[PDB]
Amino acid sequence: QVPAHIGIIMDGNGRWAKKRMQPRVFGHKAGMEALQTVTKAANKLGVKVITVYAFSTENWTRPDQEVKFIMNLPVEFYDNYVPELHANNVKIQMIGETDRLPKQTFEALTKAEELTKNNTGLILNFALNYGGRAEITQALKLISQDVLDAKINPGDITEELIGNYLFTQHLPKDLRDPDLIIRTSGELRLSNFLPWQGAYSELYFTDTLWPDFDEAALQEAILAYNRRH
Amino acid sequence: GSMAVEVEVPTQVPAHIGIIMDGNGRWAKKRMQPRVFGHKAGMEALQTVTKAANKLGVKVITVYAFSTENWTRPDQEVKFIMNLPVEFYDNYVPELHANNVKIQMIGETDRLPKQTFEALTKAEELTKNNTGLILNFALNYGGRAEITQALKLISQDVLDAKINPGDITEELIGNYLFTQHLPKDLRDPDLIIRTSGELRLSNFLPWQGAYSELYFTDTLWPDFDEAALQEAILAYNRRH
Ligand SMILES: Cc1onc(-c2ccccc2Cl)c1C(=O)Nc1ccc(C(C)C)cc1
Ligand SMILES: Cc1onc(-c2ccccc2Cl)c1C(=O)Nc1ccc(C(C)C)cc1
Repeated sequence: QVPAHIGIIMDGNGRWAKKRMQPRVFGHKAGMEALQTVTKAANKLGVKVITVYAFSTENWTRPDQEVKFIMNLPVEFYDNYVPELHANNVKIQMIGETDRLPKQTFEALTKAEELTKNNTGLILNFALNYGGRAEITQALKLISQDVLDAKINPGDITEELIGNYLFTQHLPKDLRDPDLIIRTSGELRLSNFLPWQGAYSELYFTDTLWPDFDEAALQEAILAYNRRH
Repeated sequence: GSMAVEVEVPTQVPAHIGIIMDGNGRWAKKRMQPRVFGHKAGMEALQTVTKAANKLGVKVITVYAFSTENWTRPDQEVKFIMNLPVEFYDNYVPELHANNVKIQMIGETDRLPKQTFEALTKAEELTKNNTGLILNFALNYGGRAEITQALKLISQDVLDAKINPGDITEELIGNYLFTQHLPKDLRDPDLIIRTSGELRLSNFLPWQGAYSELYFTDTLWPDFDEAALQEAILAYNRRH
């Protein structure tokens, strides 16, 4: 009675900070608290995957001081969240052009992956330096190279093959596509998040800002989802 | 205690609108009519919306007329749907042409019945010089299948040394999608409307619609009129 894979666009961190007379960066720290709550609660509820839109390709255009702060969050606050998620049997993974992340950020995410790699509970999947069209492009580029290198023929080119070349290929086969996509902070649009995988997803929009998105809010999103069927 | 006064307010009209025309069958069944009666009523709604959007300054309307999954519906229902542009051509096309509307289609349109394809081709050829709104029918269309065929064509061009794999970019992919014949700055919908209360993605323009505004209404497609389109444009204006 729960969606197996939930995609989340965690909007409203800056707006939340602003409403509280705090610098925008504080909102992103508060967003980590909300994700911790949602990840733990979704794991208890039976959700298999959460893919979060943690950092888009367009987020690099934000002020340098803001990007640096955001990139430092898994580095500085690793001990505050990761051991607890691991104790909760949560598996941490990432998708995106993650090689372009600062050395320390990549190291912090890799350390968290390696720690939780044997965990059998919910997969918390971070979309980092991620863009949907860029993901499809790199898949379509690789398939072309494989075709040119005779590893596959052009008759092998199918929707199923494309799915195996997307960043989501490492998720179990039946769990690659989100059943539900949640978007907070009232924006009614996808912003290049999982365009291929989310082509049939149910969509849930809330005016609730991401740092305020808790267990009760996730239970509402799940309740609405089950009412769609 | 209030007074009715008109105000001059600047509103941005979306250049390209995508529409998933859901609720034809629900509309007909509600009126104790067979589902097929609803699809005929859907033609009336599209005529109203197309003419009104053309006057409003909308450049493109891409409608989800027939998906790849719609072939699974009962044979007599599919046959009736396929016959609509064949039998009712004179009822809509000359009027759209008189309104300077350009008719186009996207999808695996070679798989359409001979008569259907002929009726759509006749409408394309008639309106090909028209400079107003482009009414673009997505027929035998699936988003993932569209992306797949674009790769099938791209890999073959790499193999034939027409392009190298380093030429593979987002811009190139856009030139291989079914929407390639729309002017380059108009290929992507600015707004996607979905009627009949479903809040879901249905494999409609996944690449092109990646940044679109989304508008959902409980209004059934045959009941979607000018006032309803104006509300959707109104909603689009109040976004980020
Ligand atoms: C909540 C939460 O639970 N665990 C993490 C985590 C995951 C991997 C490494 C370190 C941490 Cl703190 C985590 C979290 O919010 N991580 C996070 C925070 C910010 C970013 C930036 C790089 C966009 C990336 C990951
Ligand atoms: C409104 C409207 O205005 N003109 C058409 C039209 C467009 C092309 C050919 C013939 C017609 Cl009647 C039209 C319309 O509803 N066309 C239509 C209706 C149904 C179908 C089926 C095959 C899905 C395909 C096209």
